[PDB]
Amino acid sequence: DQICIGYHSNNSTQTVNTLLESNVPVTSSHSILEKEHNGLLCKLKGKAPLDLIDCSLPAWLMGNPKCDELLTASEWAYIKEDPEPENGICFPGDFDSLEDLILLVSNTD
Amino acid sequence: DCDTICQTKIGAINSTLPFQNIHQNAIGDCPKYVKAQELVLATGLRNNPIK
Amino acid sequence: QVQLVESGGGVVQPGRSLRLSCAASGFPFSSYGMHWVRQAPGKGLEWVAGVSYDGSYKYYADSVKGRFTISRDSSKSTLYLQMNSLRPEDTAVYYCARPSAIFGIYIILNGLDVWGQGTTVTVS
Amino acid sequence: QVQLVESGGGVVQPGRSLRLSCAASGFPFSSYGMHWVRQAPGKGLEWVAGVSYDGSYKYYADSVKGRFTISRDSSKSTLYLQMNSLRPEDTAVYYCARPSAIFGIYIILNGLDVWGQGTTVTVS
Amino acid sequence: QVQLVESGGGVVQPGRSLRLSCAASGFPFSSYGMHWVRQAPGKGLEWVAGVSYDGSYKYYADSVKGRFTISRDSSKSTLYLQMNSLRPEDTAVYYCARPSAIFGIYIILNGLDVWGQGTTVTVS
Amino acid sequence: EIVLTQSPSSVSASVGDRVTITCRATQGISSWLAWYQQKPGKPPKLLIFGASSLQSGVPSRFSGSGSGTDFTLTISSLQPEDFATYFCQQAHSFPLTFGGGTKVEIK
Amino acid sequence: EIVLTQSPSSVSASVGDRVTITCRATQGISSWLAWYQQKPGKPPKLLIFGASSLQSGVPSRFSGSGSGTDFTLTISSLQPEDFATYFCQQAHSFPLTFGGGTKVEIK
Amino acid sequence: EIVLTQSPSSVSASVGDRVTITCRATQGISSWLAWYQQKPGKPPKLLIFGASSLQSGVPSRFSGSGSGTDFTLTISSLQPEDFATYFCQQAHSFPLTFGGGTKVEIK
Amino acid sequence: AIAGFIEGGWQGLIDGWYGYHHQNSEGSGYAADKEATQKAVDAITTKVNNIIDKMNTQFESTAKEFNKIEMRIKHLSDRVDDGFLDVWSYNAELLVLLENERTLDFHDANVNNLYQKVKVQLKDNAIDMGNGCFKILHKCNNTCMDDIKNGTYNYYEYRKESHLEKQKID
Amino acid sequence: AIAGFIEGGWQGLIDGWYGYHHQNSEGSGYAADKEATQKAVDAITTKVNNIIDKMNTQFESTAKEFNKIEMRIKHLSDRVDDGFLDVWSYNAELLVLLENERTLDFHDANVNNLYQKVKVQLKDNAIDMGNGCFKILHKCNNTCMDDIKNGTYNYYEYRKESHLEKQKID
Amino acid sequence: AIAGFIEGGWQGLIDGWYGYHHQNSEGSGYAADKEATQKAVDAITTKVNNIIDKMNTQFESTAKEFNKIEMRIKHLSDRVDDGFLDVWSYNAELLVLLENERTLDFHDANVNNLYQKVKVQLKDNAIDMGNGCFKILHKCNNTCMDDIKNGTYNYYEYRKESHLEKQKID
Ligand SMILES: *[C@@H]1O[C@H](CO)[C@@H](O[C@@H]2O[C@H](CO)[C@@H](O[C@@H]3O[C@H](CO[C@H]4O[C@H](CO)[C@@H](O)[C@H](O)[C@@H]4O)[C@@H](O)[C@H](O[C@H]4O[C@H](CO)[C@@H](O)[C@H](O)[C@@H]4O)[C@@H]3O)[C@H](O)[C@H]2NC(C)=O)[C@H](O)[C@H]1NC(C)=O
Ligand SMILES: *[C@@H]1O[C@H](CO)[C@@H](O[C@@H]2O[C@H](CO)[C@@H](O[C@@H]3O[C@H](CO[C@H]4O[C@H](CO)[C@@H](O)[C@H](O)[C@@H]4O)[C@@H](O)[C@H](O[C@H]4O[C@H](CO)[C@@H](O)[C@H](O)[C@@H]4O)[C@@H]3O)[C@H](O)[C@H]2NC(C)=O)[C@H](O)[C@H]1NC(C)=O
Ligand SMILES: *[C@@H]1O[C@H](CO)[C@@H](O[C@@H]2O[C@H](CO)[C@@H](O[C@@H]3O[C@H](CO[C@H]4O[C@H](CO)[C@@H](O)[C@H](O)[C@@H]4O)[C@@H](O)[C@H](O[C@H]4O[C@H](CO)[C@@H](O)[C@H](O)[C@@H]4O)[C@@H]3O)[C@H](O)[C@H]2NC(C)=O)[C@H](O)[C@H]1NC(C)=O
Ligand SMILES: *[C@@H]1O[C@H](CO[C@@H]2O[C@@H](C)[C@@H](O)[C@@H](O)[C@@H]2O)[C@@H](O)[C@H](O)[C@H]1NC(C)=O
Ligand SMILES: *[C@@H]1O[C@H](CO[C@@H]2O[C@@H](C)[C@@H](O)[C@@H](O)[C@@H]2O)[C@@H](O)[C@H](O)[C@H]1NC(C)=O
Ligand SMILES: *[C@@H]1O[C@H](CO[C@@H]2O[C@@H](C)[C@@H](O)[C@@H](O)[C@@H]2O)[C@@H](O)[C@H](O)[C@H]1NC(C)=O
Ligand SMILES: *[C@@H]1O[C@H](CO)[C@@H](O)[C@H](O)[C@H]1NC(C)=O
Ligand SMILES: *[C@@H]1O[C@H](CO)[C@@H](O)[C@H](O)[C@H]1NC(C)=O
Ligand SMILES: *[C@@H]1O[C@H](CO)[C@@H](O)[C@H](O)[C@H]1NC(C)=O
Ligand SMILES: *[C@@H]1O[C@H](CO)[C@@H](O)[C@H](O)[C@H]1NC(C)=O
Ligand SMILES: *[C@@H]1O[C@H](CO)[C@@H](O)[C@H](O)[C@H]1NC(C)=O
Ligand SMILES: *[C@@H]1O[C@H](CO)[C@@H](O)[C@H](O)[C@H]1NC(C)=O
Repeated sequence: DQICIGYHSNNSTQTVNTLLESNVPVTSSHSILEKEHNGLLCKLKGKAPLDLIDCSLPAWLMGNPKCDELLTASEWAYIKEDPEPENGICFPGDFDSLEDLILLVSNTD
Repeated sequence: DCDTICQTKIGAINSTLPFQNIHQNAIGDCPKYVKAQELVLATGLRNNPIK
Repeated sequence: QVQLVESGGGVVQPGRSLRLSCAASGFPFSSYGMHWVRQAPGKGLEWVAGVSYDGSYKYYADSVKGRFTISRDSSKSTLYLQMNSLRPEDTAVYYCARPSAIFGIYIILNGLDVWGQGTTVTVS
Repeated sequence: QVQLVESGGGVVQPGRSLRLSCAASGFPFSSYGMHWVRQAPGKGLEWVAGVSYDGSYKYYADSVKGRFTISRDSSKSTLYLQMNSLRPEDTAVYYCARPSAIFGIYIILNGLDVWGQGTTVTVS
Repeated sequence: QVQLVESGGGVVQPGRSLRLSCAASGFPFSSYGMHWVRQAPGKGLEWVAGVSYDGSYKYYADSVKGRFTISRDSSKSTLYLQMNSLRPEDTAVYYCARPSAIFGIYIILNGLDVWGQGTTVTVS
Repeated sequence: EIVLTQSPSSVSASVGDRVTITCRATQGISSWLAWYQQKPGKPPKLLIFGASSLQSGVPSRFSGSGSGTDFTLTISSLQPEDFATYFCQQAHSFPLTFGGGTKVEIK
Repeated sequence: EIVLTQSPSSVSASVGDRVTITCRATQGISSWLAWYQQKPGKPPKLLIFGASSLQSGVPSRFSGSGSGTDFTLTISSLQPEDFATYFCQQAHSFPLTFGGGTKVEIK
Repeated sequence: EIVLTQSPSSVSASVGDRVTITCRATQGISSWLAWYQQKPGKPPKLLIFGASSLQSGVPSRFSGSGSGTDFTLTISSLQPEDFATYFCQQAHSFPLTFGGGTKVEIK
Repeated sequence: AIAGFIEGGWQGLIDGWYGYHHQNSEGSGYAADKEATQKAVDAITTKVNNIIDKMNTQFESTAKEFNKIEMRIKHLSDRVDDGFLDVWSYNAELLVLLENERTLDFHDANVNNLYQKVKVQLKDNAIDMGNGCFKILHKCNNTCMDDIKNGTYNYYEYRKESHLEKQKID
Repeated sequence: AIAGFIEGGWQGLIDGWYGYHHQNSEGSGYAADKEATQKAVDAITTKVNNIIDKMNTQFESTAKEFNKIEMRIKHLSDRVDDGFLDVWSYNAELLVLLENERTLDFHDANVNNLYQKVKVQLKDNAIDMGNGCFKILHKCNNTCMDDIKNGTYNYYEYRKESHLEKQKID
Repeated sequence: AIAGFIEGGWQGLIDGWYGYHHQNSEGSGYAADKEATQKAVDAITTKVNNIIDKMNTQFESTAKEFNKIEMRIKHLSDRVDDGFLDVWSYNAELLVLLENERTLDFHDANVNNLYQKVKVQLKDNAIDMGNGCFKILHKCNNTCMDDIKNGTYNYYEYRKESHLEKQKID
């Protein structure tokens, strides 16, 4: 007559690294590192962003004629801008303190 | 037409895992950026079955 | 694809016997423990019996002890509840419920993730 | 509010006996161990005896072993030192000292946070 | 300063006996285990025998079991390999090798950090 | 036997309301609590296990909290399809026991 | 018996001086050392316990350091009321033993 | 007996090449692998111990890697004095065993 | 046949993390220590959640642009993010390495703790085989096996029967 | 009546962290293992002091103001402090969580270590009841109890008396 | 003469971290548990390498200069490096303190694990002296000692001889 004390095993091929050993097979594990993105531009906490279509931020703010006019009161969680916008500062000249202005208008209620 | 708590310029990170290796710059409620390839916590036992 | 199917319920006189059947499919039925949960009309849920995956261990509520016998058939993937000495207070809709697994181990004490439509047993 | 009071000291001939009393107040006297520490005129401090909180365990310096007996009264919150076969080298000012508690446990081996004014025993 | 010196090899007829010597200097010879490793002409390295630091434990390859005996002399700092019933397949260059220590402990199972020039044993 | 006391026995609310249902246990059941949603004529559906973990395929407006003795099921913003009866179930030890039940109904 | 050797037997200093008194033990007493201040005719007062911990109601100019065998009591800036005799006491094991004592006196 | 299979049996390369030699074990030997360099007529020289640790006085162009069953010795940039035969040796358990050997030769 | 935890785990233990295997006249089988599995599942779930939920972070921003004649300020911003990248990466790596070693030790302690509870119940009514199994020196029917697993085995009940079986071995 | 550490702690143990309870002809009472309490008190005090004293920090400054046309530099300063706030908060939370679990394990090991020392002294002159108590198979007077607590109990002194009491149980 | 791990370490154990000492008719000597030493050496080497190799850092730069009228930006750079100095210093101190305590516990567990393996082999053919040594109740020749150290000692082989020696002690 026998009684034994044992523990659980399965066919899991997962391995984890400990501070003393490497590639230790384990019955189950849990990753805490996010490695995947959905590849989409989304709302941020249910707040839509501002899409600049093909206009730079100075062009949209100043009202470049080729840019969509802000017809109604709006809000956005962030501003999305094209890497090389088609419509920018159409009349040559420097736009002063653009970086500081971005801090003011990127997220608005 | 999607909603996320963390957004990057190459894609959204809709994750509550504490770490991410996707992109250095992000906006919102985001995991901390790391250069680790894998961060896997053991939850089960040592899988060394008897022959 | 994963769902249970109860059967065998019906109108029965007091003191008679019935055997319920719970046909399982879509999942490894022989790895899970199983439970029977009944609900009287207009009342709450009452757990009555449970059996381990291999059928070696069986648990019963006090209200059906000595009269109900749970059992299972591995080859048929079917769970049974033999009900003896039926009483009017046994009248209920009888469900077979699968306890949830966690961390890859089929623990019998957990929440119930799968239920069937249920079968009705009326004792009068 | 928390202080001890020694008494019972006086002039005594060699070989006679005295009993000292240490009246405690302001603190749970029955939770602490207690110690007696004596100081000869012009000399340093010498520990002579100690007793646990419940009186079950007693510790004595070699210089007073077999002649001194420590004891305590829970209901009177009083500590006693019975001194027998007194010798001229027993002449000292006798203090009763409370060991300090730490982490909420009344350890008998610690520093002594409370002392009385002391009582003088002169053997000659 | 730290190096071994093998000796005792030579031409020998089949079935005869030889004793090899490995003179050690420059290091605490009595703290290390020692090994003999032989190499047949044109072939690879083969471990034949090993002995603990105090000589209490001895390990032999199957190919020389019952015919070879390892041993050491603490006072002479010398390691020996007694070779009996010599066969043509025993022909090789014989090295004495010191296992490497690690973390300050002289483990006998490790890499071999010190070798001698070797001595040649030809059986024919 | 561990007895689960569910409060309230019933509550009336409109769509978009925040609904709180509590489940009280006679003894420590750690995290082994479950929440079920049951429409009339249908079997119960598993919503929460582990007293906080969301079951796969269940909207994120259902949340659970608690440990040991007191547990809470919260519906942040009610929907038309959320009007049903809700049960708390313990999984600490046999016999498995359920709460008295909570019907969420329109006002 | 653990014997505590106190140095110096005495020292003279003025107000505002830095005073160092050492206590040496025959064996490891870890941290169970105490320092006492005693004015003539008065019982000793507990200054330091644990060989470094300041007793409640004692100025921060008194500090103690050490572990195992060698211990030091330091008075950073002397005051008029600090002229007294100082004792080190071990609490490692019975019998409790004290140092020979150190009188701090005016020059 | 643990058997070590060395690949390739030989290889030809020029100075400045990158040379890879592998050693395969029948069972887990953890980290107890050694690499040796042997010129004709001379005893073997210890290059790598612990399957990766560089032996004192050995150039940093020699590196080793591996654990358990598969091990690799890499010479990043060959030199004239590196043309020899190389052996892998296990130190997991008795009997000590060596690989078949690898001769690095000029083309 | 059938050995214990000293020689490894059981593929047959599927209803729990820790359990027992028995053999007597009435049969054999595996059975999980449900309560010990319960207590460990809570501990592991709490540890993972604590490592995850404690990451309460400030709002992350991507505004890191400076004008054309402020490249030094841009470099300062670049190396600030490099510093935090090194801090979080190193701490995250060693956190996982340390916790994984402790988690495996946690399972070992739980298994050993079941082994000690059975050992102190059987006392000398059984012989410790050294492989995680016990050689019961008496007949142990299915009720007896359940009593051992429930912690209600009686030493003095089978004491006389075990003593006679022991002196035969001597 | 009166059980040991398996079933919980003692409200009656007031003069130490770890101790013993005895019962014989002459009476009963609690008694703390003073030395084991000493060694653990030093360890806990050192751990708290190390966590506190190792925080050796540079001089903290509040000069974080930039001019009106340098809001981007102010934002960089704002997010630099946000980064350190996240780093210190996360590390502080898990430091306390990890150390608290280890501190409780530290007390468990100390209690178990007293239990093993008594177990190896009594050997089979006593029966392990499985609740942290031992059933002495002989009369153990107050001197005998003190010898057990001091580690000077003699196995061979009470061996014959214990053997006769054991065969009665068999 | 000659005691075990309870009273400290052995200067005579030079060929391993953990080992045994024996005495019988044929002599005495020290002998290291080579395999246990192997397994622990790998663990310690891995731990040190993990603490060292995981420090994978970005390219370090010394470009931290700003113009004469940008002292506030220089101060921001100064306090950024101060923040990382405090973060790395505190984490490095407690890393070493925590790991050192665990490393010593790791050696204690390995030593205790050898002691348990020998204890469960000898069973009651030996008497645990409580100092890390066992009093074999039978003649144990050099083959017998090697079997104990190899885990192949047979309980039932010396069982009758040990039983007669035990009843003499009783
Ligand atoms: C700008 O960016 C910051 C950072 O992202 C945002 O600040 C966060 O805001 C959220 C929500 O306002 C905060 O989360 C809330 O924390 C509350 C306090 O939590 C502590 O105390 C509770 C016990 O009362 C603990 O359980 C908890 O662990 C903490 O110790 C919680 O009470 C809140 O609970 C809410 O959610 C749960 C479900 O998750 C519900 O059940 C509750 O009923 C309740 O609705 C919530 O968790 C968060 O802490 C803030 N972080 C920081 C760093 O500020 C700003 O909101 C954001 N600004 C804008 C406009 O978006
Ligand atoms: C600008 O801001 C910085 C940061 O706050 C200040 O620098 C600190 O200055 C203090 C005091 O000058 C430093 O503290 C001292 O550290 C010395 C070295 O400590 C190490 O070595 C000893 C062993 O010798 C260890 O015990 C210790 O743990 C360290 O490992 C100590 O020797 C000093 O001891 C002094 O205090 C003790 C009581 O605490 C006395 O008993 C001693 O006799 C002695 O008086 C002291 O601890 C601190 O380290 C500095 N930190 C930094 C980051 O620089 C500048 O002082 C400040 N400038 C101005 C003008 O205020
Ligand atoms: C500007 O500054 C940065 C930072 O210093 C430099 O970037 C580093 O570049 C080196 C070399 O290019 C990188 O090191 C390499 O990492 C590779 C990936 O390593 C991971 O994956 C392997 C498994 O494939 C794991 O073993 C490893 O632990 C990591 O998880 C390795 O594959 C490389 O291996 C090389 O070296 C070994 C010996 O060490 C050889 O045996 C291999 O055959 C191979 O030659 C190598 O280790 C490093 O990771 C980079 N770090 C960062 C932060 O970027 C830039 O190179 C530098 N720019 C310039 C121009 O110098
Ligand atoms: C592997 O085993 C599976 C069954 O094991 C179960 O699933 C794993 C993931 C764990 O959760 C374990 O605890 C469970 O018992 C099979 O379904 C599967 O087919 C098997 N795979 C192979 C390739 O054989
Ligand atoms: C609680 O108990 C107190 C006595 O216990 C002592 O104090 C606590 C804080 C710890 O240090 C413990 O180790 C000590 O033994 C009483 O003084 C107090 O009145 C009690 N409180 C109540 C509400 O009963
Ligand atoms: C100290 O001991 C040395 C021998 O011990 C060996 O070296 C130390 C560093 C460790 O690696 C230990 O494990 C080894 O066994 C002697 O060589 C040395 O002379 C001794 N020193 C003194 C001052 O006696
Ligand atoms: C098991 O043993 C007990 C003890 O006498 C007995 O009462 C019981 O009937 C036995 N069960 C079986 C199935 O033999
Ligand atoms: C199992 O143990 C519990 C106590 O935890 C007890 O109440 C119950 O009666 C026991 N049952 C059996 C079958 O041993
Ligand atoms: C306790 O037992 C010892 C052993 O014989 C004896 O010497 C001593 O007198 C006993 N003490 C009492 C109080 O009976
Ligand atoms: C207690 O043990 C110590 C050794 O630590 C010994 O010197 C002393 O004599 C013992 N005393 C008693 C009463 O057992
Ligand atoms: C050791 O004992 C075994 C057991 O009988 C015996 O076979 C062997 O010859 C003995 N060895 C010596 C050296 O006496
Ligand atoms: C030692 O143990 C091994 C198993 O690990 C076994 O194969 C071998 O025969 C044993 N040898 C001796 C001498 O006990």
